Amino acid sequence: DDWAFSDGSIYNYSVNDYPNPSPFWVVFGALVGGGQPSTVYFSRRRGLGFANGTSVQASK
Amino acid sequence: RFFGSTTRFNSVSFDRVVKIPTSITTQNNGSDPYYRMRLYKQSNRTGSPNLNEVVQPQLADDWAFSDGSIYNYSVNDYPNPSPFWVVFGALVGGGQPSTVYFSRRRGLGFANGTSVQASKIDVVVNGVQRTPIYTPGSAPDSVYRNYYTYFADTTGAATGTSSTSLVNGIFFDAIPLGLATNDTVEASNNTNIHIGSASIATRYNYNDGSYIPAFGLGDFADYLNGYYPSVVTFFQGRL
Repeated sequence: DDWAFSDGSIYNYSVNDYPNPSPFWVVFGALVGGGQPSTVYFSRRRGLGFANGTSVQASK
Repeated sequence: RFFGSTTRFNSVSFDRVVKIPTSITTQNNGSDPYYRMRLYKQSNRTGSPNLNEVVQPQLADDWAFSDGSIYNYSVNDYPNPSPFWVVFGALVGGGQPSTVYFSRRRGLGFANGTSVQASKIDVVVNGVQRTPIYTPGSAPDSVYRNYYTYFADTTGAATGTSSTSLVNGIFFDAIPLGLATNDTVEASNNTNIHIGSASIATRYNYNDGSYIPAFGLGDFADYLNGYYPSVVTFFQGRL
């Protein structure tokens, strides 16, 4: 259930090993038990830029 | 262009041949003295993360440059060097894939192909200026996204040890290794020569006499002898 950003390479856990972040690949810490494929759902936050790069009230 | 990673398989003997990422192989200039790389098995420098470069690779931690062919050890066998492939001496035990981390040293050429003092180079990553590292293991060595400076010629390479050391390239081999794949790096020479006396050697911070980075202008204008462009125009959205 643990994930991080990766650059398409495999990450094996170590006390001094860290994944290389990249916005195109996600690396998981371990395989899901049972050996069967599962579904990963991606939900993204999208920016608006209504106020010339500044914030606006949520009611607007 | 400074830090990358790749998957090294450990199943069959041919899996000892590993391709360098394309972003790491660029600007090699036919293996110029500034084309230097160092391999790591971990993302930190703590512990034993070093992958040793040797002539005849023996162990799984020993590597050499290869031309995409397999290398089998012999007392009279040597790998054929090439800047695009890395060959390892043996497979990592367990048969599971591992990660090979590529860290490249990139040359600057600020002084018309000659060296400049290490205090004259300012590196900005993601809009924030970073502190150079001179003595390994010091206080700025444990901070992420910090850099070392070095000099390279046909007789070898030397890493900058002080602010007065003559260096012409940079790399990012700190205790935290490397950068994010989309990190932006801007290395600038802040030497305020051939300019007015009211100028300052600091980056633009809404000041007067600060410097604006010109990416690649020094490859054509001689910033050491003072040869600078004299005619400017605009054409098709290009200066």
